[PDB]
Amino acid sequence: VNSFSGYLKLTDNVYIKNADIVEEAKKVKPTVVVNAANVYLKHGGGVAGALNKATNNAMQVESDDYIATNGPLKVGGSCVLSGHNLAKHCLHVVGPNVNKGEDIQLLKSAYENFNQHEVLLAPLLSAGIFGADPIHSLRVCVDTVRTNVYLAVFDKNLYDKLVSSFL
Ligand SMILES: O=S1(=O)CCC[C@@H](Nc2ncnc3[nH]ccc23)C1
Repeated sequence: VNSFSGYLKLTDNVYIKNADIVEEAKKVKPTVVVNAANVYLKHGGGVAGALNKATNNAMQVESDDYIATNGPLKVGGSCVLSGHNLAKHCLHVVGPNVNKGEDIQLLKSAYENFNQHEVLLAPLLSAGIFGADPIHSLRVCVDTVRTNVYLAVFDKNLYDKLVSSFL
């Protein structure tokens, strides 16, 4: 039993809710919140901008030190950093950005990072400003993640469509 509430169960291991991931993180304090990161960990907008703002920019400060030491992530890759006031840990995962021309097949590689964590609160990778089709992102998620994932979808209209079209 865990503290996630109000989610629709899609499969054995994938759950979905119309929620603001920032508000959900602050209420649940999950072990892991996933950030929709870019390779530079520049958390300017979308989910990343919102998570970073909720940490009062502490996420960005930590991220800048990470990059200065380690260099950029790979598209499809991830790193574990602090969750600050939102979670124990933040798993920064880089899905492909269609608006940069990145290969969509890398979306499966991006979701494979979730399998290193038993339970996660997450957004749909490569959705929103990353330009992929969220219905496709949900399909890849369900077909790739085997650990327990709680998906937060900010837009109610999109949430209803994802549910209504889910096979
Ligand atoms: O274009 S996006 O930002 C790309 C990443 C996922 C979507 N965003 C969110 N999803 C869930 N909670 C959120 N709180 C603030 C933004 C947000 C759309």
